[PDB]
Amino acid sequence: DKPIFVVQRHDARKLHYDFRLEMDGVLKSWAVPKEPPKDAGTRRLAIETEDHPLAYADFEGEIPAGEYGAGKVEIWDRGTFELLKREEREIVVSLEGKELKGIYVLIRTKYGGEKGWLFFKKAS
Ligand SMILES: [Cl-]
Ligand SMILES: [Mn+2]
Repeated sequence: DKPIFVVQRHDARKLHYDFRLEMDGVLKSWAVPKEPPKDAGTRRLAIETEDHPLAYADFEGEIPAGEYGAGKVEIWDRGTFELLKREEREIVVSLEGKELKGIYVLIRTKYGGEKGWLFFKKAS
């Protein structure tokens, strides 16, 4: 399922992937510099970005220069998810997409400034 998740390939300064989870009516968002991992074993960096409105889960097209989020946007994956766990430094979700299926984990590093998240698919 009911809440949704979206992955948008964002062609901006660099090519990266925005990973978004519907929480509390908005899309909590992370920039991932590589494709979200389809299989366990691989860890990605995920950088928290600003919330996006829910309707953004449907957006595919180009954001004009000078805007936050400027660049080319394409839907890479889309689905629903079940939230298994959520705490200040940890999020565990079961994803139901076409590329991403199964349990995924976000853990906010305690190290360092604003702190990034370790992003991976559970070995399950
Ligand atoms: Cl990475
Ligand atoms: Mn982005």
